[PDB]
Amino acid sequence: SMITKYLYDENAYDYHDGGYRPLKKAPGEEHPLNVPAFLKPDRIEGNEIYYTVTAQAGETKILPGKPTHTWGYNGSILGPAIQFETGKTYHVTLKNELDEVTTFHWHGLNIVGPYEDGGPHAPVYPHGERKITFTVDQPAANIWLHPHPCPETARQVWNGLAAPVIITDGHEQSLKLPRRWGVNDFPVVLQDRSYHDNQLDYKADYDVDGTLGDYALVNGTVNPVVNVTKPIVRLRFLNGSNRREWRLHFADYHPFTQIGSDGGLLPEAVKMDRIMLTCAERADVLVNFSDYQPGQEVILQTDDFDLIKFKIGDIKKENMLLPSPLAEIPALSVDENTPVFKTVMSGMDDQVRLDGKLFDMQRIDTRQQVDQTQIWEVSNTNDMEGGMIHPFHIHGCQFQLIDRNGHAVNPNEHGWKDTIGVNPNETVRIKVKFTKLGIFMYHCHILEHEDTGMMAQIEIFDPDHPIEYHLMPMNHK
Ligand SMILES: [Cl-]
Ligand SMILES: [Cu+2]
Ligand SMILES: [Cu+2]
Repeated sequence: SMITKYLYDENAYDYHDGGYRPLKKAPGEEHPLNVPAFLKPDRIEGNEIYYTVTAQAGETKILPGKPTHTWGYNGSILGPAIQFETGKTYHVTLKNELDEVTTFHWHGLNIVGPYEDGGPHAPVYPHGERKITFTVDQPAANIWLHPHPCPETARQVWNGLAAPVIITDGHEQSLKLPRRWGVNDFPVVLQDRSYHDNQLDYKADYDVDGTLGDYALVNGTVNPVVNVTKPIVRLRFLNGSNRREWRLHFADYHPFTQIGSDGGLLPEAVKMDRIMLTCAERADVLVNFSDYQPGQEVILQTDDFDLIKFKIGDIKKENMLLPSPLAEIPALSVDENTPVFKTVMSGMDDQVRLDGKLFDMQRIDTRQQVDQTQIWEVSNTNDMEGGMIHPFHIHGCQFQLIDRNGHAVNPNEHGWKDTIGVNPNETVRIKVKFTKLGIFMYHCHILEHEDTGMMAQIEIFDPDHPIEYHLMPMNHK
């Protein structure tokens, strides 16, 4: 009972779209996979860690010839790996060294909003700075940072801003996991881009239904290679693309083990020979290369396209061994006096809507009490023939899946999730408990759909501990 299918509906994959373009071989030689260094703290006082993160412009050598003008956090493209630990408090200085407004959103982080959350209510102006403070109150997980200024998010991510973020805790520490960063533990941020005289040009490539790129850009590198020197490797996959889905597998269908989802370690490790990710989903995977011989090249693909080359070195054979259960996920329970909240995604291209509306920065579409678990029922009304899979995301929480069209959820969806692909004609039920007060967004994570307005806000409140929010209209740009 290894999983041997992608877990979304094939009738609706990206490649059914009339504008779809498959990935092509990028020019130049093979390069070692870039692995970002961890961000060093500025100061440590008690359980209080100080970081600084700066959005900035630079030049990154990507393709043969001229370098590519890009944006990055603390560097020219992407960002450093940022480590958080459950129970610690962080003071993070957010500097904007670009010439337009950004925000710093910690996708997957349980943090109050709408200011610390770094969605569209939290502009950092050009040359400006904002400071946030927060305590991490969720288990170990792979999460990420990216910008969120409505309606410029898609372009900003295109231009290069995204960083991988790791939360660790004692449980994950207790496991015997590959942990030599850049040697047997890798971030794998999957993106796709097109270039024009080696440069980015979002406006040229824009599609309102989701912008696709011609080349595969992995951690900001084209034609990547990994030298395998220890056989058990952890790969922290993130779909960081604006729209493209990634259907990941080894060329020979060599099995691997999913150990984690968006919001953490899964309750049991899942053996599979392939996995599909929609926008913003994460899968934390172990691969054991021990059955290959030194000098072999093992190729990870998406669809039939060569994605990363693994060069097998002088490799002493080893075995994985994971406990069962892998982790304890506490079940949320709902009050059973509480109704089901229904939200409906509909349309494609510029006709996308969320409950028949487009986002309004001043409109609070829904409310829900802090610490109360509620069932949400998320629907996509696109046709089975011709529709698309919309990745649905909620800020400020991790949720659990109950069912997909009344049947069992996918086998890698029994833990904590924050982004969920919703297939055409499908109805998915989740359980959602908000643990922090504030205003949070929920939306499609196809960036162009988000920017069109396939997005809504929810106010999370404590009765007799109320607060009034002074939501502003969007600045006139
Ligand atoms: Cl390759
Ligand atoms: Cu988010
Ligand atoms: Cu969408």
